[PDB]
Amino acid sequence: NERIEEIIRTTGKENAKYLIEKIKLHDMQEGKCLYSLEAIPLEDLLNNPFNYEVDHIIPRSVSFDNSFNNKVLVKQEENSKKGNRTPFQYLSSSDSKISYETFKKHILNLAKGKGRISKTKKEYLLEERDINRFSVQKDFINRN
Amino acid sequence: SVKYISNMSKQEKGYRVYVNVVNEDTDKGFLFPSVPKEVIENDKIDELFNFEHHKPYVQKAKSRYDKNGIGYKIVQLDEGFQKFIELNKEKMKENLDY
Ligand code: NI
Ligand code: NI
Ligand code: NI
Ligand code: NI
Ligand code: NI
Ligand code: NI
Ligand code: NI
Ligand code: NI
Ligand code: NI
Ligand code: NI
Ligand code: NI
Repeated sequence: NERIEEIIRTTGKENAKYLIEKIKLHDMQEGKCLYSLEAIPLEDLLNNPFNYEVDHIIPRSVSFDNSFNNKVLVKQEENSKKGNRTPFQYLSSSDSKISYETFKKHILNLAKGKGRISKTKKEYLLEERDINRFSVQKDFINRN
Repeated sequence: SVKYISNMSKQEKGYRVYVNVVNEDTDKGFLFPSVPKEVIENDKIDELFNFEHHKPYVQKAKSRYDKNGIGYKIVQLDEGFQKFIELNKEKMKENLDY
């Protein structure tokens, strides 16, 4: 909160109005794009915010989750390449820049070790079932 | 149609395998979460689609099938899993895949 507050003061309330959600996700992710594990410098996010998008971890078609637990800040190209897949389906592909094993190790440390992310977000990111299956979509609807 | 082994990851009891089936204009990606070690180490590619996989992710066929986004060398399925492991063993070690 203090780091976000310092960012708002230096950036100005006008620029803080439109990018506060991306700034919060950037702070939550320690400046990292979660799908590529590449650095997102704060100055580039503030100057070129359109190069970074808010991806929904599990597609809302299946998840019905528009909360912060289902949102991550990623590079524009990573959001494009992922499509309507889970991170597991995307990172196991040939379209990803990092392995799912590297991704999983980072996510587990981000949740258990650093506590930066919620338990709900961690389970979204490490979802390894086929979200296109009848049974899996049923489980997502029934968890509500 | 050409089938490529695009990604692999060694697990405790098997291998995670990703295969892209490419024809003239379509790429169909098959995610095999768990393939038994015995099938992998013996290059029993004819048994690969006997095992559970996610529904294929369908996208436009790529203009090039050389290396995946991680940097692993993509091999054709008929060349065998051992070929993929031989060419990418060191890189897979650095990405926690071996
Ligand atoms: Ni914006
Ligand atoms: Ni907000
Ligand atoms: Ni700055
Ligand atoms: Ni959808
Ligand atoms: Ni919704
Ligand atoms: Ni969260
Ligand atoms: Ni947790
Ligand atoms: Ni079933
Ligand atoms: Ni083939
Ligand atoms: Ni099946
Ligand atoms: Ni290439």
